[PDB]
Amino acid sequence: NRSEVRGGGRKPWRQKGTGRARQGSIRSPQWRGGGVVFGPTPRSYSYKLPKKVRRLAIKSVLSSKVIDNNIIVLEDLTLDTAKTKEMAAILKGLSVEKKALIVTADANEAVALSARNIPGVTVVEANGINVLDVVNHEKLLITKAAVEKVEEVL
Amino acid sequence: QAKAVARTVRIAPRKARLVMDLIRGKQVGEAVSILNLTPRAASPIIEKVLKSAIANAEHNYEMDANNLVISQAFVDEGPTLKRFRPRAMGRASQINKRTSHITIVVSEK
Amino acid sequence: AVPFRRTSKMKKRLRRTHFKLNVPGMTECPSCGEMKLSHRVCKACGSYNGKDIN
Amino acid sequence: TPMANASTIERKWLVVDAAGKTLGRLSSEVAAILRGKHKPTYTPHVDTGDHVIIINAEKIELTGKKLTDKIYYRHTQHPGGLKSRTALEMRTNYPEKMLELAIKGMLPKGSLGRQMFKKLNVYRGSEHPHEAQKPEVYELRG
Amino acid sequence: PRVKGGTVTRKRRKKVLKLAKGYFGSKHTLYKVANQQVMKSGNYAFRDRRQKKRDFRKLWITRINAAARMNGLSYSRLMHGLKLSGIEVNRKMLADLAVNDLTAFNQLADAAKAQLN
Amino acid sequence: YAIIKTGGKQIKVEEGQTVYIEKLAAEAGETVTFEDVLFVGGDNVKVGNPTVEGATVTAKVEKQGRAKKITVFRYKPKKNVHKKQGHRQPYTKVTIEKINA
RNA sequence: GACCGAUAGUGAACCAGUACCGUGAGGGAAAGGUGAAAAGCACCCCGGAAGGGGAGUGAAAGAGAUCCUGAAACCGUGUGCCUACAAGUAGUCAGAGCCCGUUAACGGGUGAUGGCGUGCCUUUUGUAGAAUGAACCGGCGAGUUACGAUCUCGUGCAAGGUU
RNA sequence: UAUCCUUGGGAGUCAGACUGCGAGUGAUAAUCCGUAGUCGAAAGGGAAACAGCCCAGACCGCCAGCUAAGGUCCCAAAG
RNA sequence: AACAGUGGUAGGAGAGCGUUCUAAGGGCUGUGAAGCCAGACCGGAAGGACUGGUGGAGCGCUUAGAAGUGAGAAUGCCGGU
Repeated sequence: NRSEVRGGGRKPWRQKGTGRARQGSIRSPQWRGGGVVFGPTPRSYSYKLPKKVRRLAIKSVLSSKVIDNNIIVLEDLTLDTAKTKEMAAILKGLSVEKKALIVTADANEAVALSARNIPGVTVVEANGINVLDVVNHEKLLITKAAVEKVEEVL
Repeated sequence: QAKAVARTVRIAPRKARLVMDLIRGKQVGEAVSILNLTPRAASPIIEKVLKSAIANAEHNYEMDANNLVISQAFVDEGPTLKRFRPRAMGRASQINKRTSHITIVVSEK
Repeated sequence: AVPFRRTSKMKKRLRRTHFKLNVPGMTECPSCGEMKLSHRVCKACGSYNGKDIN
Repeated sequence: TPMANASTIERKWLVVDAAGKTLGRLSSEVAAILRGKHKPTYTPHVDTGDHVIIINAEKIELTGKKLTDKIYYRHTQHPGGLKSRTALEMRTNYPEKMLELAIKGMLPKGSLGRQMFKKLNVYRGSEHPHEAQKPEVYELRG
Repeated sequence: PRVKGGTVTRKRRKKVLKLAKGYFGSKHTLYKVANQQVMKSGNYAFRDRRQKKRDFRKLWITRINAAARMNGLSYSRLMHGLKLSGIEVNRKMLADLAVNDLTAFNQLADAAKAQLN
Repeated sequence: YAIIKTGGKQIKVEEGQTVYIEKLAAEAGETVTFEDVLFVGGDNVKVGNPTVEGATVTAKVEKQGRAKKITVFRYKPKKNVHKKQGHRQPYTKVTIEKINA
């Protein structure tokens, strides 16, 4: 702003005897390299909602998928080896061609490391579910144990 | 048609135009004779440009002399040099040393 | 006195009406000279209608 | 969409004597004829009048004492220059000029008015040279 | 973010100069005087679009007056007779037919005279 | 040669010509009949006092459109008052086929 | 990085606290872009040279050294219509004649004649002013953020609400 | 005839001008108060030109008609 | 539909047009994008298309969100003439 630009501090010139405009500083906002009026300043954009609102939101986004049978629940997910080819074969076995969200109980390293590189697949635990993630991806695959744990939490 | 152009000759416009107004649309020999008889600064430059155009027409495109006429001729302005002259009571004044481009295009009548 | 207002292009162009040059006096080449001036010498050899001088 | 007029017209020739008639009561009618308001093809921006010849212009008449009181002034643009003439001198020395002034003052100003005025011919006496044009006599309707 | 603001002012200013085509001298090149003149011609047209309505009635009246005086009537008497000899609703524009076909106009004048006396 | 009244105005029509008038609210293709016939010319002359009795003029419609745009702009000096808008006045084109006196 | 993109961002994207100014403390700039590759124009002609016209390289030479793009102010060459009797905030409405032919539309350019018509902003009871301001063009340039107070609207819950 | 009250949210304005009508002044030679209008914030028509006088309140288009103040010999429409 | 209304400075209220960035979908470009130039096209305004030339590699549409958000005047600043 006006008081942080290097320089200034004195009248530019006396500017008297010929009748020029009464300049006060060479860093005024209207000069060529002067300060900036208002403009951006560091701050943080973040607020919070009541807890019941968050619970209702997550319930609604979960039920919306069930409304149009976009939720596929399977007995269990198990990969002996962390191979992306195996994960691609599993996805192709089902009718999953767009971005999909994998939900598993606790945390499985093999599945997380096998589906990591596929462009549209994201892996989260039952504790890490959220509205934006589930509302973004199209098809949600969830382990039955994860279903039970999510039911218990809410 | 044959063209000859001189770029940034140290001569101000509005002074070369006076001479160029005399030789526009006339025959080549008459134009050269006119240019040889007027005591002004731009005449030697314009004569050289005209003769260069004549030589280009004769050599490159295989045209004929004694049959050419000055179809096009004009003077444009170019880059300007700015200088300063001191004046009384500690003041300054600006001086513009101007430059011009000269173009001549001859053709068979 | 300083000008009260600027002058338009039309007035300037109309003022420059009489500011032009004149076509010189054209005569014969003296002693096969090059198209000399009236009452003067040939450009080639300073000739007076064939009467060379200087 | 009415019809204007453009160069496809004819101009007649009329002769009016000024014996006995007063100045204004004749000048008004003559000016109206000159502007061309007496024909149904009138047009503001085009000359549609006729040619008016006046004879016996020296026998004009004025009512009251105006003949010795109406004064014509003019200025020569020099300081102190203001020339005056009584109506009697104007009548007995320049009879045509008085009629011309009276009629001219009654015509619109501008280019068309001054071009309209060129159709008026005023003669002192009872003789005019306009014979090849075959003038037609015209009495003052008003 | 920062909006530099280019490419918008030129597009808007160029449209003003396009309506000023045909003006005398610098009024068709410089933006400020062009804008001043285009605004002034804005209400010069509104004023004249209503004067035009009352500038042709005058022409029609003058022509009808001349044509009627060619018959011995005047304009006022002819109009009163027409308004009274029945009505024959006839705008002055359509009674201008004295110029084209003079015979019918004489018939109308004859009817008006017949009722007027 | 007939003088008809339409659209709050009066026009003169002879068969074979085309005229532009105010909107007739008629779809392009059908036939309209004008009833207000004031004058009839040519050979015999008929002058109806309000109207000529038993006279109808026939025409057909082929186009309904709008005229060229007129931009209305007004302003007041020194008081900062501007106003701009546009206008395109509708019209209907018809050609006469029978005066039908 | 819902930060800037060469008048912005550090004063400084470039030999910058440099050039320059002042005895001294001190003040303090302007200036980016050939091409994928120098393949940066051998050779011929005019010219003292600079600069041009051919030939050649290259997709492009109208990319040839301040070299991507190249607006406005300003300066010129050619031409269709008008102009040497005319009084002018020069435009608008009506209108002959002449020249053209479009995003085909009750088309385009010019314009003799007729009517009307005292620029823009600011301020004042009131301005055509002889009250202020602008030579012209281009770029930059003025109601925001944080914390409190009160009111309207929306959503969740409800004698409870909420970290 | 359709305006009025209460509550709550935002304002701007703060000792204007002229012309008629009734009272008191300088010296009824620029003033004072009460009352009405217009301009301020209002274009159009008439007073030759003329914020305050007379008629009258502009959403836009039309080459349609009737009138107000004021007018009808020529400028300039109408006896 | 039928009635009624639509001059306006300081001000109060409402509905809209444009510019840069972010999120998803949908899709245009070397068979020529942004920018610049010309035109007799379209909406009630702010404005938006369509053809042709130049240009030589990036841009836009629909729905939301955030603002260094729109210039004719400050004897404004810088540059060019």
